Amino acid sequence: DALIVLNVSGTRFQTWQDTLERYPDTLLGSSERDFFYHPETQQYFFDRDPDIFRHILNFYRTGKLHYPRHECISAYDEELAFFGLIPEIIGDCCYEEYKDRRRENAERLQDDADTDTAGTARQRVWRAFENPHTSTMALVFYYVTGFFIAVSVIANVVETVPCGSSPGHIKELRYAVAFFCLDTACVMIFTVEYLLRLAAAPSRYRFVRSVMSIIDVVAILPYYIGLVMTDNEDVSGAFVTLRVFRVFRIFKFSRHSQGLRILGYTLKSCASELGFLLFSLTMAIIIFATVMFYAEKGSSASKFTSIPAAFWYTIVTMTTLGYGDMVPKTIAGKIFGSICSLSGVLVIALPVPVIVSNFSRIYHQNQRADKRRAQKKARLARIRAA
Amino acid sequence: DALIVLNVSGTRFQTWQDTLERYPDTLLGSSERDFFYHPETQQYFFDRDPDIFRHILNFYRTGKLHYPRHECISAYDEELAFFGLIPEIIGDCCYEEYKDRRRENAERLQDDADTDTAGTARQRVWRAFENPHTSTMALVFYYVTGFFIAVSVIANVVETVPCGSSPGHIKELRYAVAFFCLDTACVMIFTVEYLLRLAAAPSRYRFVRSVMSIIDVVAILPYYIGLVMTDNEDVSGAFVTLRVFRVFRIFKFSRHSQGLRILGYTLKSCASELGFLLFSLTMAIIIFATVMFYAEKGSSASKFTSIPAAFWYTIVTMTTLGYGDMVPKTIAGKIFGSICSLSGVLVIALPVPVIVSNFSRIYHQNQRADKRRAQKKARLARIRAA
Amino acid sequence: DALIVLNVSGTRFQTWQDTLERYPDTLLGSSERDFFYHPETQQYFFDRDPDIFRHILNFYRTGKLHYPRHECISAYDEELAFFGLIPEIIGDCCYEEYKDRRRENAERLQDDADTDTAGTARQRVWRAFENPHTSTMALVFYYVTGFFIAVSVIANVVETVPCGSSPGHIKELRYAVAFFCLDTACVMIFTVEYLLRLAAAPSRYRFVRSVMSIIDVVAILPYYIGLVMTDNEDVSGAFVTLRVFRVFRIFKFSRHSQGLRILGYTLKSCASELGFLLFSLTMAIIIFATVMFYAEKGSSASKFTSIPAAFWYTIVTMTTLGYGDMVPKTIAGKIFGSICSLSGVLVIALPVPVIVSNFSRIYHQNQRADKRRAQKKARLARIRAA
Amino acid sequence: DALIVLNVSGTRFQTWQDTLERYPDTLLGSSERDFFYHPETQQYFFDRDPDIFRHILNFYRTGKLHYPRHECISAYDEELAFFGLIPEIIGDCCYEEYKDRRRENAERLQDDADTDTAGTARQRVWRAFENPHTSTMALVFYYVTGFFIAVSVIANVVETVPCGSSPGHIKELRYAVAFFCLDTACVMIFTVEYLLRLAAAPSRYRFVRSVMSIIDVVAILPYYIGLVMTDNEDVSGAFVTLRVFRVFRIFKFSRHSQGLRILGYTLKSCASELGFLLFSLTMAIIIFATVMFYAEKGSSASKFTSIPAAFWYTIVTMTTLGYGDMVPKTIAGKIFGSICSLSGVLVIALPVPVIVSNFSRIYHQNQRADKRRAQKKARLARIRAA
Ligand SMILES: [Zn+2]
Ligand SMILES: [Zn+2]
Ligand SMILES: [Zn+2]
Ligand SMILES: [Zn+2]
Repeated sequence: DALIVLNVSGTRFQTWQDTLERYPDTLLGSSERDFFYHPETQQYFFDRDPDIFRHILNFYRTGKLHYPRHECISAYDEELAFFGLIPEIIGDCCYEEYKDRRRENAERLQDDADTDTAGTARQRVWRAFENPHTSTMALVFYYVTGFFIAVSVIANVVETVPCGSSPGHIKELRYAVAFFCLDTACVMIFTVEYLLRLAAAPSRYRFVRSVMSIIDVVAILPYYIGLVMTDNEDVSGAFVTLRVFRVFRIFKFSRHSQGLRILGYTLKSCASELGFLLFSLTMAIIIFATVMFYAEKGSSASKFTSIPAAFWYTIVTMTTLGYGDMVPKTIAGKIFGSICSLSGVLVIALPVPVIVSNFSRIYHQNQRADKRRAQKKARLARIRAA
Repeated sequence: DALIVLNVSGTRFQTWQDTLERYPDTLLGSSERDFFYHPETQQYFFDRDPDIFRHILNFYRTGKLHYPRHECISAYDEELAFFGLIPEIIGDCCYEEYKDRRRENAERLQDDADTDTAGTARQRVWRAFENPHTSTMALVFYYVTGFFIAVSVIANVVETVPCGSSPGHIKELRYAVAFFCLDTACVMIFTVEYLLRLAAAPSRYRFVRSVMSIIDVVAILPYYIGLVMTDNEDVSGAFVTLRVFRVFRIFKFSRHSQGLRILGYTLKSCASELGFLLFSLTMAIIIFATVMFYAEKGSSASKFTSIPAAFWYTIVTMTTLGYGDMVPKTIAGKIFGSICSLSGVLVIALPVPVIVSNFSRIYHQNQRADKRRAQKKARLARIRAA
Repeated sequence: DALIVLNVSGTRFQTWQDTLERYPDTLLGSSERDFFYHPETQQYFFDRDPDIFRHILNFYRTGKLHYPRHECISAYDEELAFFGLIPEIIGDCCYEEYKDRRRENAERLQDDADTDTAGTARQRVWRAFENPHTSTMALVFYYVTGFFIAVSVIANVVETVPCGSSPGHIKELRYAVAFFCLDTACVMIFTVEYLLRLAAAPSRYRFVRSVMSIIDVVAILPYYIGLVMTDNEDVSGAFVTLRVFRVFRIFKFSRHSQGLRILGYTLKSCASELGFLLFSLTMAIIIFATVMFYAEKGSSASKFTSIPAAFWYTIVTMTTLGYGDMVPKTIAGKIFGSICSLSGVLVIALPVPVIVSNFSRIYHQNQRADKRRAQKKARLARIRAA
Repeated sequence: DALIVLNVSGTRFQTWQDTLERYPDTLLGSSERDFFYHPETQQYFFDRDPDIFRHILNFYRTGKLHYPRHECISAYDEELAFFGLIPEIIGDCCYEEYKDRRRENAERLQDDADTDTAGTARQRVWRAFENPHTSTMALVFYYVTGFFIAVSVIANVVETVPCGSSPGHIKELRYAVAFFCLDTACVMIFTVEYLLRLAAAPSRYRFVRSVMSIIDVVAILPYYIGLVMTDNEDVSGAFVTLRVFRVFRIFKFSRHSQGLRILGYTLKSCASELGFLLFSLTMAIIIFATVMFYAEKGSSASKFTSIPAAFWYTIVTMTTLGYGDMVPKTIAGKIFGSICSLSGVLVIALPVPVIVSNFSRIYHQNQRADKRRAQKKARLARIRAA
């Protein structure tokens, strides 16, 4: 029939009734439209902003609703909810960018959700060795356990040097019981700290099933297995394995290193990429080892005695090591080793970009989170000052 | 003469008649302008959005039409078509960004075109081994053929180890007919699966000409060539080639690996880059091999006996392998090897960025496509719930 | 006193006279403002767009003029010029982005300036061997000269292989005059082609001073120097240099390779980066060679006989070659070689990102230029069809 | 009760009194609102821009204030201050981007603060050797000291070559006092230049504590220590250390090289990243050396005599050097070396992206600063020409 004016605050909008009444489910398609009617002015006064109302009216005109890139999603979805609209009908070309903006905002939302849980006898000491700067004695425990881990690692390394603990002489007086005593002490502090952590843990199951607890137990257990086995003499064999397993104490530094935890998280995130790396690596290794073995099988004194023996050459060449203990001597072997070097470079460089990008993005998340916390504290102080 | 008002819904626009009538081909330059004339108000009421109409009026003023970056191209070209305008007259400085936006949208358009073709006796089994999760027995076939490929590869590798199938003794009782039996079995399942795929293929030509079919046939054929040739005795020579060709069975994993297909696609896309890599690599190799041969020709017992013999040194040095079996002994040879290492590093690193970028963009396309499918399903469910 | 309305087409603007008259140099601060005055409406009707006029009025209010990022610079500076404003007074925070947009547009401007010069007896043949697809016989010359370059390179490589041109026997009948004849032929075609290019060159100075002409002459001249020197017997010495210089014929492929020209351009652009690479490389080499020599000087039979002799070890280690012909034997030497490997990796990786970025940006310029040409042709055809 | 109109210049805005009076602290919530009241028009005329006033009114409606991305922050915070608002209440989703824009602008602010301090007997000569292009004799001093550094480095390198300064003969007449004289001269110019710099330095403490002064003193002092020690005979020992320390004179080129200073700054900025690199590197080295030693301990004549002896193999393998003087001979050793190569590649490549990004961003800062200075000079000249 005619056109009605439905002005937003300040800027006026006018449209035909039939277009406005196409969708009766929304606020503007129902009796709420008649509710906003004003006397002697016939203007539907909405106390909102006109920019989003432009898109709302555009959605009313066509069957398509868009999303302006240069706008705040909070205001956008506030105007959507206020006008009885849903975020699931905003086209498809604009829908993906809207989802990207929503996920970027939700990242901050769950960051604040993790922040606000900051906050009783026993668990107090659990709060001690959970943030090293909460107290002074907790920091003392932190530094003491770090020093003990370091001294244990250093002693384990030094135990094998000649004239330090292994004699190079024949009949002269150089072992040390002091190394055993130092190992006993280090294991004592390690197990005491682990037992205190287990006792102070609010949830025994969550603590025990955690990666750090299993790392601690696999670091401390070898000493106990060794003392148990000493009842069955000191025969070699598994003794070498027990000696090897003592290097796992260096993994306890992940409490003292944020970078170690970031690297663990970025290795967890790229599990598919590392799996593809391993699969393509072993596929290329098998192919090139087979080709190299069959090319170098019939030499004078070739070290390519089998495909498993060619695995060594293939892995040395693909990583661009080039020890030189196994080199091809035939034309075909040389050609295929030349191809193998470049192909291994390509295989290795395939997922390194993804690993780098994930590590960089996690690192940037860490700095963005700490910067957000600091700036939020500063803003709270500034707004409290006024 | 005067100015006429041609207001879009809400916001008014006014302009002189002569400017509006410069182009009679469009909607607003013809009798359609008089059609929209309203009585007692002399306002041309267009039920569109004002933002794009601003650019339309700007095009009417000058001979130049721009494109706003902060807008939806669907709305933009809808307003262009509605007002009798063409997308081929939107300047040149804004034209390229418009084309970029159009191609980004068209990417989603053909993605939906590939999605909507999801969807009868024989071809049903073809649908079995085309998406492994469609049925339960199809997944059984998938895992069975994967296991058989793996066991064939493992047997081919193990066949060459001493004391496994090759005797290291002289007169003691170690070959195995069991290896031949396992090869017969693996080829049996491989050819049965390939024959079933060929029979169930809707188009025999498209299936046979495909890369996967030719890979399967070149993997299975060597056994048949070998059995045919056994009628002509078991003389060596091509027997080594037949043994080598058996490693191609590992290429059948590209059905089981999305990463292998992505790598194949990104190698296809970068064909020019790989060609340039090969050309620059061989050019540098020829140059440096010539220089190194002429610098190291007159040593005591130099292994630089010819330029082809210096190809080996050049390719080892350019890839930073450094076996050490061929090292320069003269000052000129050392200088040119030092230059050769860095130059080869540069040559290799020239197209690796492009290969990395293409692989990353294809990978991102894969995740964006699967995310779009999942979010479209979720949006359909949500809109069905209301 | 009061406020005057100075409405742009459609949207109205009102401001006080004193603010509008602050700058009399501009169009709106002078009698042109009174020129636009309309009767019985007191509205200064400007037939422009309101968005840029908002920034113009903002500049009139304060002493600061901004630049909207979401706008076309062509429209922006058109409104600046139309209103008597200059682009040199648009603040400083917005000035840099304005300059970036202007340079991005000017890049297309000079691209079109290079395009529009596409376009007589002699110079016609110069147009033959300047774009290979202009004619059919020019393409024949292109392929013929490419084949001759390739055969010359292949002959130069093969001339040094034993039993091909160098006898490995003692008294049996294997030199070849055919190699000399092939060299004569290749030099004949090379010099004929170069002479034709020089004759057909519109500017002899520009052609001769060009890099391609000097490459061609240094490739062809060694044969003439050799024939001249043959009058002074065939004594060795410079004969090796003449043989070496024959490999420069492979540089003529830069006509046939766009990638070679792109690499040359990106090496020219990064001259400062390559200079810094060389400087830091030689600095690190000197430092580490001195340290390694003084650490390894007093070994049993060390090959570290001098700092120049340690240059070889340092350059081998810094590039991660590791030949193994020179390895440190002392603790200090091992520590400093371990540091040297990582430091050389860092030094090499310092400017590789810049070289990669420059090569990628030049490559992207090439594709963007060809895409722009193709899309401009398509747009011209489409606009001619209507 | 009713709605009041509070129009900004041109575009009108209307709102209810209760919403406008929610916050009395601001300009519009106090008697300043009544101050702007106009007679016979009841319009609050604000001579500002409407775009930011839209966000101001939106903040008045809700309890949330947003920030438009497509706007100048100078105008934004000018409108915030003019209307009695604070930048600390602009939400949180828009707050972070606002802070990013503020820091980007402040970067230019402190760049201009460092620029404007450009600007008396003694200190004049200090201005001589602080910017080499200020005068002509200062440039002469710059080139003279560069030449003397270069000749000192060259002499130090050449002093160790056989037959140059070290005799290879037995009884024939080849040392040189000329090398000592050249060293005396170089130290003379070095100490004269350093003394002049110290005398002309406005602040002796700031100059002495600087890195360049300590570099100069550690470069010049070894000669004086040597002349002092010559009174205690010429016994070896520390003589080698004094000879080694003479290579530090090459560090004086950082005055002559902007890239050296940029590299120093980017190493200072990435101190945490280099610390993490060192920590992860030594952790991996310890782990892999322990495993390799225990795997290769029981070979025939293995060089894996201890974990410290396996440090050499681990660091050679992790950097992909591969000298080949120590190679594993057992299956376990080969497997763990194969893992070690890839793991070392990962460890090395972890912080190289961050180092590259920091160096690139510092380099881009340098070019952006010099470009800004040049364009500011050009703009000043252009505005002076009008
Ligand atoms: Zn859209
Ligand atoms: Zn434009
Ligand atoms: Zn600005
Ligand atoms: Zn917001």
